Amino acid sequence: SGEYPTVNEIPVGEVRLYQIADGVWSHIATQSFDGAVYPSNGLIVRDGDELLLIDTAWGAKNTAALLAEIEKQIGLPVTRAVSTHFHDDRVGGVDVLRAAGVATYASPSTRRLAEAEGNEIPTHSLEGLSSSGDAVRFGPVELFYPGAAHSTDNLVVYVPSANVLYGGCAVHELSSTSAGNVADADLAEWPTSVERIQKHYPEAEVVIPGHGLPGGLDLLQHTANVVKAHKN
Ligand SMILES: CC(C)c1cccc2c(-c3ccc(C[S@@](C)(N)O)c(F)c3)c(C(=O)O)[nH]c12
Ligand SMILES: [Zn+2]
Ligand SMILES: [Zn+2]
Repeated sequence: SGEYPTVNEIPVGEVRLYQIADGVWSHIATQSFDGAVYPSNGLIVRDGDELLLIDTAWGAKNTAALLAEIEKQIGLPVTRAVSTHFHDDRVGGVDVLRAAGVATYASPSTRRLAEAEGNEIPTHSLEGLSSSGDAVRFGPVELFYPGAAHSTDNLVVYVPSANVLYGGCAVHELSSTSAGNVADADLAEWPTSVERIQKHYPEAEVVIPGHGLPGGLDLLQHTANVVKAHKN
């Protein structure tokens, strides 16, 4: 009822949306992995009379539920989606999106990693993002490659109209003490990549992590701290 959704408020198999700013929502869904249940976020950005989706809802049925929730709550068509790295919480559901007519996009690095992992593969390659510090425009957002962090391919997304920074899985929520699933991370480079984010987007007003609650700029330094505590 207005608080940021968690697993305890999302009915089984459903998705919730949360209004972040004018024309900006996050989407929240729950999934089980290796016997534990996790929340995950994505983003929705209004693009005139269409919508841009960032990240799937972590699985085929969750992503179908996401599309239905969007139609119920917003009622504008999702025409494009970007996945911000190759893990299932970002691409699992891309087949559902594609079959619904959504054009799906990711960097070439994410596409290669997804294919090699056996994960669903976005259709279209996003060039211009292969070097740390690169940025490109995509509809109403900027896509930025900060360098290796949670994964070597992770992208962040900035919504300039609202000063919303969607960090994806390179950014952790404030309540975290641990650094999440680091199987594919570069813990040594992650703080440098976070520093690049901080330098590029110093006016961000909302920071959204890939899992957990949004907050402010503090999420960036906090993420560096938790990653360093893990590495130690
Ligand atoms: C490879 C993908 C599909 C995957 C599977 C299972 C879990 C994760 C996580 C993850 C794990 C723990 C926390 C809470 S803590 C931060 N306190 O450690 C968490 F927030 C996330 C992440 C992630 O970190 O993105 N990915 C996961
Ligand atoms: Zn991941
Ligand atoms: Zn993640």
